[PDB]
Amino acid sequence: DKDLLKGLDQEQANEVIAVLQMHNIEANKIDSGKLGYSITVAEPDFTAAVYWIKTYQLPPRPRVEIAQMFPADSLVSSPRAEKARLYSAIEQRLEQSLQTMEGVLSARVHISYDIDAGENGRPPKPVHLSALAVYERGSPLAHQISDIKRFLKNSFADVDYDNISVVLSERSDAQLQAPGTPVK
Amino acid sequence: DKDLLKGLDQEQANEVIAVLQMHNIEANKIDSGKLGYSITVAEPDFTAAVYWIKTYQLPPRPRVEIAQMFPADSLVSSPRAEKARLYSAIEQRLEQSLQTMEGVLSARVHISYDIDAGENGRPPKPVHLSALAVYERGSPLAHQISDIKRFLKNSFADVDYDNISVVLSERSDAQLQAPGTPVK
Amino acid sequence: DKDLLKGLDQEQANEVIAVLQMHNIEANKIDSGKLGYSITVAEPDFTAAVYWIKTYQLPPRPRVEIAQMFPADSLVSSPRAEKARLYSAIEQRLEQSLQTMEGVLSARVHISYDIDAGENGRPPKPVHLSALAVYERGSPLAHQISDIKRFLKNSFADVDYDNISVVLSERSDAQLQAPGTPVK
Amino acid sequence: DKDLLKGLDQEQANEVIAVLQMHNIEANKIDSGKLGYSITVAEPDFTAAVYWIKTYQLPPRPRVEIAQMFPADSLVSSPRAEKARLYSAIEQRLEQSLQTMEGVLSARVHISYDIDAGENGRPPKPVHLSALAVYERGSPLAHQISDIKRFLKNSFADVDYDNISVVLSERSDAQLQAPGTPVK
Amino acid sequence: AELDSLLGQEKERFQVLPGRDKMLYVAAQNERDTLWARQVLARGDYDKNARVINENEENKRISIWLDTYYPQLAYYRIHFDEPRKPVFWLSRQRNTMSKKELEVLSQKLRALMPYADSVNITLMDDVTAAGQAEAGLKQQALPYSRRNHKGGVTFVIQGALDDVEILRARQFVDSYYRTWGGRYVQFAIELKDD
Amino acid sequence: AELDSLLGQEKERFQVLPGRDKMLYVAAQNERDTLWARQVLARGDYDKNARVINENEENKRISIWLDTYYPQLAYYRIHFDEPRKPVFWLSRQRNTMSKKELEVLSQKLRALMPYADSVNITLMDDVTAAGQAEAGLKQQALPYSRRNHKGGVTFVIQGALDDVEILRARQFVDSYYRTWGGRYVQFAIELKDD
Amino acid sequence: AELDSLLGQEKERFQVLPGRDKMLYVAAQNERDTLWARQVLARGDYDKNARVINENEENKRISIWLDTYYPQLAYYRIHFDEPRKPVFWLSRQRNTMSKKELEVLSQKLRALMPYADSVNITLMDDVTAAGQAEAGLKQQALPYSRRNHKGGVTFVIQGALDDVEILRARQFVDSYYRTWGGRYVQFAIELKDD
Amino acid sequence: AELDSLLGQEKERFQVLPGRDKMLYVAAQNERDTLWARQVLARGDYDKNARVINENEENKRISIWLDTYYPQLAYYRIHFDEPRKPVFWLSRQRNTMSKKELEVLSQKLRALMPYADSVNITLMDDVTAAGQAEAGLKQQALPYSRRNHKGGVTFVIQGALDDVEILRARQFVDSYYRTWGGRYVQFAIELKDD
Repeated sequence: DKDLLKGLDQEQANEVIAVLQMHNIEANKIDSGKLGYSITVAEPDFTAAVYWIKTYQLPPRPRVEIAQMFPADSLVSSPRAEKARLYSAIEQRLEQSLQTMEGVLSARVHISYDIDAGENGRPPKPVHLSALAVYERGSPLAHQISDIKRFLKNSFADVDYDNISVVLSERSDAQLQAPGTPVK
Repeated sequence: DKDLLKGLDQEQANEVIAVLQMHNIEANKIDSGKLGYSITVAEPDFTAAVYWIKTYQLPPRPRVEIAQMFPADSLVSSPRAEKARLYSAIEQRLEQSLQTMEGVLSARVHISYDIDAGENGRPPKPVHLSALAVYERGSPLAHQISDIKRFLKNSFADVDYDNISVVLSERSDAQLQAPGTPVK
Repeated sequence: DKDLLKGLDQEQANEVIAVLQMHNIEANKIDSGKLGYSITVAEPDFTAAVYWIKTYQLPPRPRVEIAQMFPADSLVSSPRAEKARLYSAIEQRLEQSLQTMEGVLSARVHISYDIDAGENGRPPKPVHLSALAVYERGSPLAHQISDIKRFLKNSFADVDYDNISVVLSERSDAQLQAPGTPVK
Repeated sequence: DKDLLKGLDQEQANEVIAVLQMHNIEANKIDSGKLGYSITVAEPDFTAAVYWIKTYQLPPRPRVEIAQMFPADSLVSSPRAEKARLYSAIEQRLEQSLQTMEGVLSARVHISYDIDAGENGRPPKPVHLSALAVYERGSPLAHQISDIKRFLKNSFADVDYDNISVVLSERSDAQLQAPGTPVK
Repeated sequence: AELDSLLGQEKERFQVLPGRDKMLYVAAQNERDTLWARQVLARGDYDKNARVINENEENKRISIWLDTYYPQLAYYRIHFDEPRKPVFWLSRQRNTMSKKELEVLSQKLRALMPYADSVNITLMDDVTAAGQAEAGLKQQALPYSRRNHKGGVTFVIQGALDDVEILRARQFVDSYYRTWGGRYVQFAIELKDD
Repeated sequence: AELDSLLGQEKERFQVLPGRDKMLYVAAQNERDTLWARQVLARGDYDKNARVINENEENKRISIWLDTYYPQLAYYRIHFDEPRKPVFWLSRQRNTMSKKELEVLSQKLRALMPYADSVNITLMDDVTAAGQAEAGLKQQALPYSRRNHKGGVTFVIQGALDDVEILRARQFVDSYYRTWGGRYVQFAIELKDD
Repeated sequence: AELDSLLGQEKERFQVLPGRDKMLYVAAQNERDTLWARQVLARGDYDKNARVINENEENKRISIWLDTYYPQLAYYRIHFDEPRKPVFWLSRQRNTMSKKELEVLSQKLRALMPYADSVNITLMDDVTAAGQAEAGLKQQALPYSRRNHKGGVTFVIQGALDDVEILRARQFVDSYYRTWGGRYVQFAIELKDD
Repeated sequence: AELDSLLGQEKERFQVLPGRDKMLYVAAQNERDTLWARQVLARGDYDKNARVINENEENKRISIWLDTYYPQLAYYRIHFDEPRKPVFWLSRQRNTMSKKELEVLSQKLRALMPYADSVNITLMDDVTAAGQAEAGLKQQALPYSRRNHKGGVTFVIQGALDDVEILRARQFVDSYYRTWGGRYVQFAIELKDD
């Protein structure tokens, strides 16, 4: 009966719990209304629980996206800011697309930025793309990677097969069993 | 029954405790509401506890990110500030991505900055990247390092395999056992 | 029963105590609420206690960081101030990174500054880096130093292996035993 | 029962006492609240006590730092003032670093200043550094001096081994014994 | 508190073994299960000596002892598979030990493994180890350069690599390692600019 | 307050030894466990002489005494493994001590180790130490330059290094050191610009 | 107030000695323990003469007296190790004292050390001292220039130095000093620009 | 008010001596202890003549008297060490006093020292004094230029100096002075621009 975390939002609470269960630790999610969620554990596990909170940098931080630092609420704007805002949206939109492909469970996308080509009287640089993906276990990753790469190639003004990188894998053995209580 | 630390936030409190347990010291986390958390220890351990607080620079400082010093609340902005803000976000976003790779428990990313190339009538410099990573114990680090490096290579306008450095390792033996009480 | 120090903050109080214990002096930490902490010692030790307060420049001063002298609260700014602010943040961020490396207990980082290259119509100078580190006792320092140096090399626009200096060592024998009371 | 000093702050009071004890004089520290501290001595010692107050310029003055004369509270600033402020911070930060090296009890750092190179259409001058250090008695000073010098060499834009001077020594025999009372 | 009931619902993930040293062992096939079982022992209770077994950790433990007492012994990897009778791959060509000496060796290994009833030492041909390494490597259409040297062989893979061939390369290497181990064949993947 | 119960839940992390000097020793395999046990002795209590043992610390303690009383003795490292009978590696080629002298030497070592029942001094061939150092080094495809000199050998590794080969280099060096020690073979990794 | 109970919890950090001068001595192995014990004597109490012993401080105390009464005596360092019978290293080649004279010398040293029961004066060969100094120095791959002169030898290390070789250099020097002392071999590290 | 109890807790810092002139003397080894004792005499009380002794102050006091009554006497320094029988170093080569004259000299010195029971005048060889001065100086790798002249020798050290060699130079000089004194060998450190 120890207090581990307090004031968690919904996402954070569920993520932390997932980790604890994975490492054989039961956890309680307590709804304190406006005060958020609290996570408590059995005293026998408490030491281990703390160790894992440290190990996995828990609770999770909010996801960082470029547009979050160049808001439309500003009274004025600049070419620099506007171009950045657009690219941010594009990365998000590409992620939304890849996650609908057959066998894909999760995917992340990055695009290179251009902050001062024209500014310096220079022509724009070639666009670089990179992506991460997680597939359903047992899927033929070695071939699927070519769909991603082809799709992305014609998804942007000027890229090529040498400037697109894809790193991927598949999910682990699903934790379908409860950790269990302490012996006492 | 000695007072060690007071007014700690949630993160700090849990981090300090983790260290004390690692060195065989039991610790109490006391919730004083609006006044924060307090950490107390058994008098027999108190001397050692103090020693370790010193040794590990505890309690922990808040994490430093570049954008924290160039806020959007300013009435005016400059190319210098805006470019810095963008890079800060990018580092954060890259860290968020690496931590989703299979076997990665924690990762940190740095990118070089450019504060006055165009300012001085000069062309921009090549981008340098560096990163730290912690893997699940038993993982084949000597090969995994190549995924990180490849991923980062096409994640930015102009980098190369000689200007990307990756230093990494794996977690230690998990502290799954309680320290125990003093003999008396 | 002598008064040694008064009005100490939490950090200072714990640091001073650590030193006194190291030199075989028991010390009391008294919480006077809003008035801070007070440190008292046994009259038999008082003379020695005073000597050590002098010797170690106690109580400790607050840590000095460059950004503390060029605050964002100013109504106006200058290239000089802004560039300084950025570098300050970068040093802090590098320190945060080195302290997460395996075996590192503490680390400090310095970066050279550039206050008037462009100002004088001159090109920027090469960047110099230096760092201090404390390792877990028994660690192979002679090899570990190369990770630090490699990491830092690609962590900044333009440095090299001749302009990066690392000085390091390891912790002392932990003070795990209480000083003891006076004989009377 | 003679009054020696009155209205002392905490630091001053403890420093003066340390000296008196070193010269075999007992001293009382009296807390008069808002009025500060007072130091009194036995009439038999009073003559000697006065002599030593003179000899050691007591009570101590507050420490002088360059930034104290160019405050951020000014409505306007100048390149001259700003550059001075920065250097002041840097010296402080270097002192904070040297005092964490193994065996160092105390250290002071000076850096040369540049108040009008660019002002006169001239290029900047080479940077000169000097430092003082106190080590734990019995330490191998003749070798330790090379760490200081190497560390400082790459801690600043442009210095060299001929323009860095280090003068150092070690602490005296600790005064661990009380002076004793007068015979009567 | 029977250990079988203390361990997870899918009891078939663990093989409980009864060591002759009165220690009840838990053989796990994966580090996630290794940790699972260790947490059970620390969280719950069982009044009896107990210890979790991990194929790689045991392979390492043995190799440490083995190097000290039998330095210069040329060997590959211990295949635990059936706990009771693990198989010890020994270099057929590099070792010149007599049958009697090999008997003694297996006896020492039995001492190192409280659960194992006997040890099946068998001699492997170094040539076939190398042959498989290279054959699979070139089957995957990977570029490489072989480095034969006294006591071993290294396969160097340099240059810029396509994400597809990178994936293929790692898959192959991991499997080779899992089977033969990295004491004779060493792979060296080096992603570099051209 | 039986010491076994005073030490952590996983009692198998420590080997308690009963020294002939009436001191109960705690053998630890890692500095984290060394500290653990030391904290137990300072925190709790046990009415009897006690002292925590650390393989590297003991190796060093002995080497200090040994250098004073047996200066110029050429040796490698003490392998504690089985506390009772630690193994002392001695340079076969550089030492010319007689059998009787070696008897005496082992007796002095027994005096230095209150728990050990006997000391197994054995002579190692300097050539095989060097051979292994270089063989593994070149197996890893690392660049180096050997420095043979009277009394030892140094392996110099200079130039700019790829992060991958840096990792490999350290792993190798640490293992070599752990086994043979750094009294004959010295490695010199120097990361420099080209 | 038995002194053993007055000193710290880990009583094995100190060796209490009973001097023939009725002074109870506290042998400490480190200046932190030296200070610890001194604070005990000043803080607490013990109705009897007492004095804390420090290996380096005693080595120095003796060398002062020794220079006055035996000027020009060529010697190295006193190894206290076992308090009762400290070892005095004497230059075999530079001293021409007779056996009887050496007897007298040891007797004077016994007078200087109230606790020691006897002094083991032994003669060391200057060549082996120098040989070890240089051998280790070059083993570490350090640059240097030897300076042989009547009565001693100096090892000059100049030029700009890599942080790695700086660390190595100091480690070596400290160890050499600890063993032999700095009366014959003098090291001279000079970090300079090239 | 026994003087031993009037002086500090660590009574072993002072040597109380009973002079034949009815003055109780306090021998101190350091000016901090000299002052300590003087403050005791002024602060507290003791109904009896008393006077604090300081090795350097006494050496000077004697040299003043000695120059007046024995002008041109060539000597080095008085070594007080054991209060009772201080040693007087006298230039063997420059003095031509007869044995009887030396007897008288020692008697006058006894008169100057109320506590000392006798004075051990001994003759030292000027050559060995100079030899040691130069030998140590060059051992430290210091630059210098020797100045032999009738009645003495001066060692000139000029030019810009490295902070390291500055430290070394002073350490050496202070020690030489402490032993032999500055009446024959004079050092001249002059930090100058080149």
